[PDB]
Amino acid sequence: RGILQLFGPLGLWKLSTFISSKLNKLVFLNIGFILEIIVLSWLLIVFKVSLLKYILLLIIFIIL
Amino acid sequence: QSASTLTKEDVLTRSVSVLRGFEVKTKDIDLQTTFVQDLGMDSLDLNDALVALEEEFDVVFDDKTANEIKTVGEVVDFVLANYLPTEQSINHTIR
Amino acid sequence: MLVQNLIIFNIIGIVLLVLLNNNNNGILNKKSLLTIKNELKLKQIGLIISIINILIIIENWIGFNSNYYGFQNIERFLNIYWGIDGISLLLVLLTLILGPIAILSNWKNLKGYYTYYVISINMLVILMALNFICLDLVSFYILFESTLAPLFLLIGIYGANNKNKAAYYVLIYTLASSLFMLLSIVIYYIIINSTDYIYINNIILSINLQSLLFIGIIIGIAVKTPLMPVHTWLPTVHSESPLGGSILLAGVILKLAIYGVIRLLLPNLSEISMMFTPIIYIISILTLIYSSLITLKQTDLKVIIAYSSISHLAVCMIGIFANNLIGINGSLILCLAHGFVSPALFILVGGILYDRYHNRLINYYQGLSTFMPIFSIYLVVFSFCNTGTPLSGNFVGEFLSITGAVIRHPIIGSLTAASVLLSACYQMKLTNRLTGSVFSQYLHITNDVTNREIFLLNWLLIPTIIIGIYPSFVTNILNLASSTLIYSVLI
Amino acid sequence: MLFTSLLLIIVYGSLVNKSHLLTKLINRLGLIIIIYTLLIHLNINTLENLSIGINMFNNLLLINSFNNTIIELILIICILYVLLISFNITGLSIIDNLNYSKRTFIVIVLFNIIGLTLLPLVNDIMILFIIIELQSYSLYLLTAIFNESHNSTKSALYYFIVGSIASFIILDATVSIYDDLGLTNIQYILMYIDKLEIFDLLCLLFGLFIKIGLAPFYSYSITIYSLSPTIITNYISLMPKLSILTLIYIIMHYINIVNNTDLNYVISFLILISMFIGSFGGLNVIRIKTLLAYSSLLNVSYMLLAILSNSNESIIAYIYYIIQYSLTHINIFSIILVISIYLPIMNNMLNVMITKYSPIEYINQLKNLFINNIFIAIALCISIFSLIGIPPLTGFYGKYLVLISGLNNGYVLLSIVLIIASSISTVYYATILKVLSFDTLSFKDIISNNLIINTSPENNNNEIKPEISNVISYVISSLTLIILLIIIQYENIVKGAYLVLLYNWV
Amino acid sequence: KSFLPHFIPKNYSYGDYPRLKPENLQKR
Amino acid sequence: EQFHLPQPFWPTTKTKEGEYVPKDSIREASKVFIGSGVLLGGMHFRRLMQYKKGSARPGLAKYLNLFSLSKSQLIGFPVALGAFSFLSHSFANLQEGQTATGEFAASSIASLIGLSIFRTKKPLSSNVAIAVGMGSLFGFLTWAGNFNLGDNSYRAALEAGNGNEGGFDNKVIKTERQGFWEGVYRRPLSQTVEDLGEGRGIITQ
Amino acid sequence: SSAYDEALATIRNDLKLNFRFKADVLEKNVIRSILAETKNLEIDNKDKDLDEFKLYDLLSKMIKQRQDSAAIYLKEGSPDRFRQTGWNELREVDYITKYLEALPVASAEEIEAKVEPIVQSVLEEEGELKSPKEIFSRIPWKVVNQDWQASEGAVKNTVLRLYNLYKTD
Ligand SMILES: CCCCCCCCCCCCCCCCCC(=O)OC[C@H](COP(=O)(O)OCCN)OC(=O)CCCCCCCCCCCCCCCCC
Ligand SMILES: CCCCCCCCCCCCCCCCCC(=O)OC[C@H](COP(=O)(O)OCCN)OC(=O)CCCCCCCCCCCCCCCCC
Ligand SMILES: CCCCCCCCCCCC(=O)OC[C@H](COP(=O)(O)OCC[N+](C)(C)C)OC(=O)CCCCCCCCCCC
Ligand SMILES: CCCCCCCCCCCC(=O)OC[C@H](COP(=O)(O)OCC[N+](C)(C)C)OC(=O)CCCCCCCCCCC
Repeated sequence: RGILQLFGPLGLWKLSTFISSKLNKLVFLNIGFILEIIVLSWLLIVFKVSLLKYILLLIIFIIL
Repeated sequence: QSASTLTKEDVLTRSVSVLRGFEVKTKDIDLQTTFVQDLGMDSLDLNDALVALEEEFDVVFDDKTANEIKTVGEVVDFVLANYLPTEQSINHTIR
Repeated sequence: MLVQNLIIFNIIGIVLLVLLNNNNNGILNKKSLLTIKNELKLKQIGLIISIINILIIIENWIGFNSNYYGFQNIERFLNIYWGIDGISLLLVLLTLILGPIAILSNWKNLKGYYTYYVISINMLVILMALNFICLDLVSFYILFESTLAPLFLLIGIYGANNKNKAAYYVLIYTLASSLFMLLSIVIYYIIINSTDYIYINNIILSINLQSLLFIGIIIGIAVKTPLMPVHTWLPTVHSESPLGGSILLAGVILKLAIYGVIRLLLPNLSEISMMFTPIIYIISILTLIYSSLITLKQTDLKVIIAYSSISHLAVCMIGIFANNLIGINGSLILCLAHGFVSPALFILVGGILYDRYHNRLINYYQGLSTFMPIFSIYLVVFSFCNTGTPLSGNFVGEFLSITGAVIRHPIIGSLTAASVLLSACYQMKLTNRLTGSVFSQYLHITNDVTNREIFLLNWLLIPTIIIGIYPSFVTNILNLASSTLIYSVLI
Repeated sequence: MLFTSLLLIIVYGSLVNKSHLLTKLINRLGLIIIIYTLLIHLNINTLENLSIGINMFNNLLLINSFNNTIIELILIICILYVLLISFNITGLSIIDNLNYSKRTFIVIVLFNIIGLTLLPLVNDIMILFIIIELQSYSLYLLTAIFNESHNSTKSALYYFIVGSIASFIILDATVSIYDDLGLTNIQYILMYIDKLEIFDLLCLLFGLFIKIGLAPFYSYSITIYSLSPTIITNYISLMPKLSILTLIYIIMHYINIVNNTDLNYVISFLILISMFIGSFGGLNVIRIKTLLAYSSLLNVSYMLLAILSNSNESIIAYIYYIIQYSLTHINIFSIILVISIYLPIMNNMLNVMITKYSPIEYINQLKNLFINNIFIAIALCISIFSLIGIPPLTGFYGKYLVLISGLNNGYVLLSIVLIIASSISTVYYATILKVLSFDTLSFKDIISNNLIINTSPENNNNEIKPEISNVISYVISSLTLIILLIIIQYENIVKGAYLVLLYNWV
Repeated sequence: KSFLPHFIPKNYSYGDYPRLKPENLQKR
Repeated sequence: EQFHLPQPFWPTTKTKEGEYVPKDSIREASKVFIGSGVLLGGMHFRRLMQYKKGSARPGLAKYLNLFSLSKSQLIGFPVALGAFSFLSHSFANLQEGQTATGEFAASSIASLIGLSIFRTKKPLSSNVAIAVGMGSLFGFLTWAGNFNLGDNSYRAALEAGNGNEGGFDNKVIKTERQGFWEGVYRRPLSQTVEDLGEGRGIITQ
Repeated sequence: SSAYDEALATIRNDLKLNFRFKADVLEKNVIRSILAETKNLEIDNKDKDLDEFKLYDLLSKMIKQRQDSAAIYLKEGSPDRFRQTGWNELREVDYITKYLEALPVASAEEIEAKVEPIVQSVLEEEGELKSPKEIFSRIPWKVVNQDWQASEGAVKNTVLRLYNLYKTD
């Protein structure tokens, strides 16, 4: 009833609730919001690919 | 977006502040405080307070409600039920 | 003459029940005669279908050769090759036998929709039975996970108060883990262009790739036996699923993991199975020891039975991973014996006590032998069978599995002997409480075991005693098939 | 056939009087046009003849066996969609008259079908820009076909702006290629595939990724699909992916000639994020179309893994997956439109407002479907279990073939992630099934005289009146059994996928 | 005189479950 | 005599002794730290201008608040990324190559360094749990072979003749160990002793 | 009485950020309402200084009133057209709770650790428990300012929470 529930249905439910709550606030009709994301994706083309993992760590930091 | 964000406590708190800007008899105002007896408001004094309360919450009391309202709590109930945000232009919402 | 007849007859059986029951559904406000007596005439047809399925495999059993090496009754159907050997033959018979038993368990204890339940039960029995006679990894996986869809709806519709949680557990635990097994299957089809049983057994892959394939397959297997620490779904499912669902899950589904080791690990990943054997023993020994101690603190009657199955299948995993014939045969014997005793314990708990008092808490029951003597006789006898007492098939399976474990690993395999003590600790503590002291003050006197419940207990007890006293009925079929799984180079 | 018949329909529709009956009959005329188009295309185009690839119209268009298969799929799926507006879906005027209100409905669809079919055939950067705008503009008009709806016009405004930015990115990529090389024909550009900036083609794919709702540009797609009417969402959420994904596969086929590892990593990075958002995004949602929008994003990610690999197994995986997903997509939306007849009628808490455009808008509106219609509920369950990937349904083989291409090309990380994403997405998939059936035994002894279907008058009290019309029920029955019984003919269908060649030959 | 067995906690907080002094019913 | 344990590790291209020119950890980490700080700082000032461009429009404010970072985040993020770049390069040089163990350590330590900056109002154990979670994800990323196996994939091995296209032959026994993706019919007995060792049925009983 | 000044400094600072950044309107209503209540605290508690404990009680009173209002609205329905009045009360509690926890006082967990031994002793030294008054008599309601770092209201509500758990009947 302990660690196997933290690494199980109860822990994953809390993790899912936290992650899905953040994603629910990212979906709303706004021209400025979607425009910045499209322009931000242009940095992937500019950046050298060896920086992708640093971007990946940065994205997780913003989820918090 | 276009939804009420009022609470019973905030509406009551701002209702008391508006009514304390007049020459009311008592500064202790609650839901059960009556305009005619506790506040000592006559015909014209009461209508001055009602319009002043209209300006605060951007609501308009109807004729029947304004001619029959007795207590501050009835004013609070009317504001909660009828208040709506004013519609914005097309640019405010989708942009 | 087997898979073709089994699928076609059961598909026709499914269509027959659907046509009869759903003919007057057109807002007729009708009464009809098929629905009289809780849809008796529709339950009877489904029960007859289950019986005929047993006769189908018996006809092929008559022609089975126990002295022939390799798969028999090789057949092409739906672009899939199907075959039977010694190990597959016995497991198919067990699956089909539990068909009528599962249906008879929920004869008059469902709130409705008997036709849906009957079709779902028969569909599950056939799908699990077909999983023992497929001759490639892809066909194995298709039948391995096809049972999830009927089982998910069955638990969510006919389940107990927490049926919603149980349905999510069985669907997600058994799918997220099986997907890791699919990855290993996909790798086989990429580098060998085939997933055939015979074709992949003769191929030796690199020692690093065998390690990756073993881990992917073992994750799907370990969750399904189940093994610690991926076992927490099973107690929830058993405590909430209907009695017929528990019988199939405890009697057949958990045996697919042991059969999966036989087909997917031993003959194709033989080199890496030897290396992984110490790790498997450590996990299974801890699974056996921990589950027995955890069972001592459980208060739900049906949960106690659920944990008992975990400890026994840990012995099966230990025996089947032994690299000698004694351990392999004992693991297969214990699976067959567990396939009868374990459903009986659920029938006694979740089918007799629950159908009368509708409460699974242990505090409400004591001294049941005063007004339910017939119930206590079967409860005591099946309790001793579950603990490995001789004259029962469980003892033959446990002793040979323990003996095979000691032969495989004398030092740590000796720890498997703790199952003799630990199993008696939790099983008898439950049985001693249910029969001892005065009759419970929270219970009203009611009927004892009825004729229908007597039939279920007797015909689950009979195979256990026959296998226990004369296991040569089982060993003779298994000896040639099981000898192929041993990997050793003695010089 | 399409172009010539479209002009006749345009003139005829503006001449006859405005009525619901004439519009419905004109919709049936559009159904005949697409059927005639399919017959003509099948008469002249064959898989064997197009294996080499044949240039058309001064090499502006290039048709091969890979392109021809998608065109045939596009025509077939469009036929099934027109059946929704060419026949009754519920049999009730208050619900069905929405489809017959706009006369230009069939006209705009025929405009978009021309764009959809020609897009995979583009062989010049100039015609690529022209066709992609032709398809994009037709989608904006269809999103705004109900101009009396506040949400429909708002969605089209959102759709126009996001797509226009994507079109600018596409135009910016093609112009940059012209600056480097001075050539506009793709085959001429392939001569300099080793001397042009290959990341300019990545800019081209970025514009195409926006038009299919790929992450991080997923947000607008989910918003548009949920706000748009169910009859409109059914088209705009599937049809653009049929053509753009096929074009992306061709572009990725050319990119793999130089085999830029940096290019693959960037696309892998977007696929990884799309699987995270596609799985966790749908866990906490209450709208069915919002749930399907996340489901659409996740499945496109699975197909992109096959596209990114771009091998012989990828052709088999992509062709099979796109065909079976389209059939499942049609089946699910067909059931959603029909089951609106079982909605209870008020006669309140949460002040829930439901409009005529989206009668089914929440997942819990599917409650008691097991009791209301057992055959329709099982048909939905089969479709949902296909999206999950339960074998031997069509969905399992789609993911089975995608995993083969991904693991063969060395995408171990994406293959493991796609399987974790599949398990996470199973949670919200199972929620649909829980709503349908998990309360059957408690609500079996219930009385429902307030359903929408109960308002339908009876004929003579002796006629056996079916609750659902002949056409839509038959389509659901056919699609459900094809999904269920794919194991019967799976071997032969993959053999057909074996013969679809994209310049493989030998 | 009497004393509680080993491993009997002095305190616990299981949400809103009532908190009562641990009593050995054998000694009643 | 070491224990015989399974090795579930995907193939990786190895550099012989004397190869693997080391990476300048300071220069590589400084580029990430400086580059991240300028962009995050530059976008922060730009977003401030958007606030001043209009503050009576609720739609614009809602999206600006989501992208807005606190002062600690504007400082913590470049430091965490800079520490990640340094530790990943520093640990790689020690092992003469990049491993999942080094990436797990580099990611977990760098995340914890960053978490201690912008997540001050949280328990330390809470930040350790997230750091372990973050480090495990990037350790899994390296174990899977980054985004693609590259030349270690089966397709690359099949093109190079290291696959199983030619079938199998039991009459041909190779003393050297086969390829990662290569299958054989019969293997030398010496290789089995190397993998498993003598004992429970190999050679001796 | 400087922690109150520091605590009130944040509240006013947040209002400027809310208005400048056009943040949540509800948060602006929360902050403006707290300053109205805090204005009464200045007038009523003059010459008696303003410690954080009276600020804690001021915020606690606001929290329970909105919870009482929310408990009625969520049962009988909200009066507004969009039925958001009940949820607005709950969302305002979160803002006030955010400032409530920022005060330099001990949390309920520490008080529960400092009161349960007293509650357990009363049951053990009397056999049965019937009222929280017997627990109040052993509480030193003069030195709970730095030892427990709790207020009068904080201790009073905590004892009731434990008394309900420990009540025999
Ligand atoms: C034996 C069987 C085992 C079966 C399961 C195996 C996996 C077990 C996984 C264990 C980890 C999850 C369980 C523990 C997480 C608990 C979450 C939690 O407690 O709260 C969420 C947390 C914020 O904490 P808070 O909301 O304040 O809760 C109060 C805590 N005192 O929020 C957080 O800070 C979390 C960190 C931010 C989110 C990070 C997301 C990055 C990706 C995570 C991995 C997802 C991978 C998905 C791959 C497919 C999709 C790409
Ligand atoms: C510096 C420029 C901005 C950074 C780049 C952002 C765009 C690229 C990211 C792709 C996903 C796009 C998501 C939408 C853009 C994010 C916009 C944003 O930053 O909003 C922040 C959002 C809300 O955060 P919140 O704390 O609630 O509000 C702050 C109030 N003070 O917080 C969020 O929830 C946003 C995070 C969304 C979740 C994305 C997760 C992607 C997957 C990460 C894990 C990878 C999965 C595989 C893991 C194993 C890999 C081996
Ligand atoms: C071996 C291949 C078999 C495949 C086909 C099986 C039949 C499919 C259903 C069609 C007929 C039907 O929907 O009929 C419904 C029947 C009959 O139930 P009933 O109580 O009379 O219905 C209620 C009506 N009352 C109340 C008026 C009596 O129940 C079933 O749904 C049983 C079969 C489905 C079980 C599993 C569902 C999920 C399948 C997922 C597959 C991966
Ligand atoms: C490698 C072996 C894998 C074995 C299986 C893995 C764990 C399965 C957990 C079952 C979840 C379940 O059942 O989903 C249902 C549960 C419901 O939770 P509940 O029980 O109602 O309590 C919680 C609810 N409360 C608090 C209200 C009481 O929702 C979840 O948790 C949602 C998240 C599940 C995501 C699972 C993805 C797994 C990814 C693959 C592994 C990394």
